[PDB]
Amino acid sequence: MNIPRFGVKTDQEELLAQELENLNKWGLNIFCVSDYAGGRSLTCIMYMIFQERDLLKKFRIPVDTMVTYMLTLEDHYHADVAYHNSLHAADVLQSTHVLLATPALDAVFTDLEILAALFAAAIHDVDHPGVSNQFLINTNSELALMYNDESVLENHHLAVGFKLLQEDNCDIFQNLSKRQRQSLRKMVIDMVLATDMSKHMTLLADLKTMVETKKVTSSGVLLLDNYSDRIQVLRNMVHCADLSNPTKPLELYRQWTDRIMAEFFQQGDRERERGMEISPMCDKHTASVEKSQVGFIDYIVHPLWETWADLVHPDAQEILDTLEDNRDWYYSAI
Ligand SMILES: O=C(O)c1ccc(-c2cc3cccnc3c(-c3cccc([N+](=O)[O-])c3)n2)cc1
Ligand SMILES: [Mg+2]
Ligand SMILES: [Zn+2]
Repeated sequence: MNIPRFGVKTDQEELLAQELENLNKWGLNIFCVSDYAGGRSLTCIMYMIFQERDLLKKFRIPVDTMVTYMLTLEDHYHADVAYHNSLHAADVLQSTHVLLATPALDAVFTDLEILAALFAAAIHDVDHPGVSNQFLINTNSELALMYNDESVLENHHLAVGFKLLQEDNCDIFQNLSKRQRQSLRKMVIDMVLATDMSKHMTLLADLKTMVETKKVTSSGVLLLDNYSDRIQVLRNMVHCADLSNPTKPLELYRQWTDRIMAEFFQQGDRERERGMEISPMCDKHTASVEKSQVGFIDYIVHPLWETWADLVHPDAQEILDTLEDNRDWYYSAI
């Protein structure tokens, strides 16, 4: 097969090249990347991030195998879902790619731990049906039964992400050793399960505790001596990336917000149709986009990021400021 310059076919290679100069920046505009990448934002951004970090050479990942898996992974995100489609995956991946390069964590993680984190981010919402875990539980769906109503979607994302490695020429980990494959899998399972919003409060509580006894070197670089601390940082890193929409430039944040509300509202219309209790913020007849974001930032997003900023101080001060600015805008927009 053919491997394009930026991993995917494009009729606007120059505009795409232009946007990709921001690959390692929080400011990257994934929406434009998607437009130029013909909708293959995940395959493109992932291809570029792996080249950027020299991961193909580092783990002896055949390039055609990488692109085949990525195309397959992206193909398994639902285009008919407003928010949880491949664009969200590409964004969380790209965001994680940036957070991994934070000064406070320089030289902290191995290439394998880095590989695991990016893979986790890329597959964290694959095959998402566009409805919450509770909806699946309330409808007695096959998935909820399969996973005992516990982290239903998250368990499914993991099962799919790993299963797709078995389609023709899709095993990107074929050349890793057995111990590396098992370590990677353990870390990935840990990170994706941590994206289940019902674990948010506990996660944040444990993160604050960790920040309390935070260890640093002379340069100000975090000191993570044991696996426990490294994976805890990685769990929270992916979680933050998953909830980074409010920390991005207002122009992008607003687009992300319209997508999530559209997905929520459709779940609500369906719950109404089936005579089900309408989930929080899913009733378009009463829910407010602006009101919801202010609350979301006030009680979920700002507390999380404020703690993250604390952990890698002062690396995320700018991100925090933007979040507060966006909070101000939505509040005044009410
Ligand atoms: O169960 C899940 O897997 C899940 C649930 C909610 C969100 C989510 C994403 C947002 C992205 C951008 C702005 N808002 C998002 C919100 C959200 C929007 C308004 C209010 C709240 N909230 O928690 O109050 C949350 N929720 C993602 C995943
Ligand atoms: Mg999810
Ligand atoms: Zn997500």
